[PDB]
Amino acid sequence: IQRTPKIQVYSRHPAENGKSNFLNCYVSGFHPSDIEVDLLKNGERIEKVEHSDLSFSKDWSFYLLYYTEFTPTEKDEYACRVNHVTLSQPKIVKWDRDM
Amino acid sequence: MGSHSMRYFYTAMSRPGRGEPRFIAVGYVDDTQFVRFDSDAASPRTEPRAPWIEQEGPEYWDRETQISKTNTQTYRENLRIALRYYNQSEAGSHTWQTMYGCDVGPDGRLLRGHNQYAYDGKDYIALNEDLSSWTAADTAAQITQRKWEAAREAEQLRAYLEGLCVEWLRRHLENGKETLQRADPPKTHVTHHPVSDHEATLRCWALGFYPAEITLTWQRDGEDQTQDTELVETRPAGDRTFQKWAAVVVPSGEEQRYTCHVQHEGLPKPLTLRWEP
Amino acid sequence: TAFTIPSI
Repeated sequence: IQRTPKIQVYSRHPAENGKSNFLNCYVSGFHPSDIEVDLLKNGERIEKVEHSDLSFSKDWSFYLLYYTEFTPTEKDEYACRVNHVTLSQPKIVKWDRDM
Repeated sequence: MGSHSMRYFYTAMSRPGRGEPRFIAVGYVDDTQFVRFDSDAASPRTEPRAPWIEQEGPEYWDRETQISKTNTQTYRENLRIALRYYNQSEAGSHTWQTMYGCDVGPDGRLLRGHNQYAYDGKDYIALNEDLSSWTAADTAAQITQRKWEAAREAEQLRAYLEGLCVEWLRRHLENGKETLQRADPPKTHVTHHPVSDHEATLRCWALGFYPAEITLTWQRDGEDQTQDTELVETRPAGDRTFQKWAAVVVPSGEEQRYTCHVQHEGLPKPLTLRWEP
Repeated sequence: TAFTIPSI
């Protein structure tokens, strides 16, 4: 009946500093489809954030992609905030240019 | 090069207290989305998500929007019926999923048919391979199994699967030959990530490939480091392409003892790359 | 292409 989401936070293109890019959050493998995903720059949510359409896998588990334009710097902290019904409290994954 | 499939995925979900049920429909040809319907928008209509589909007149769009607009009406009943069938109140949020479609050979002929349902992530019913019988998952799906046997639905469906599904799939494949029947290899590389004074993380990248099918592995001195490799779920870049990395934790100096092995249908022969300092 | 589909 219920599934807890997986989260990956990455960039569309190999991040170079100062060069514009796209920050991705791939929530997957969760059920039901009601989920909440926020893209954060220094703890504040990024204004223009968009998602995919709602699709699901063969095992019925939904997946969604959230993405936003972003310029990676060396002092800025980018992170993804997922809050689903299956979570004790909202989970926070940080972007890491090496992952 | 011609094992291709058209796939529709439906998703209906109730929202008690706050809202009418939502219907969301997506359509794929292989790993390439080309449509999208959403009943929760400004006069819902189905919309193109690919380039070769915008060439279709408002004939397609109109027919395809109404199909969804009726499928919406259908899935609002399916939610209210499954309430009866499962002895459930108008209180909980429950969920229908459906996958129909057709695989097709390189000759363009039907190869496999699909139709299957799931209430709340549990399989509910699934048309079998023969496109003539069913597979109910519980006694409540059996109510539906005999409704549909007594109604020759497995006929109406086989028709669409053997007829319209396969014909339109060939249309789609043709109108977007370069976009659908093309496999672009990855852009692979190895990065180095010292996690200690002592040891380091060798990470192997696969970027911008299509389709999503890929096989990365780590090999130390020509052996399967299967239990000791970190693999991430193949992910979308946001641009028809996908990524995926494999990463392993090695000593220091022993780095050239490792190799990353990429297999992809866009590659002539499999890859073998190590860390180039 | 989409499809019109049964009740239950």
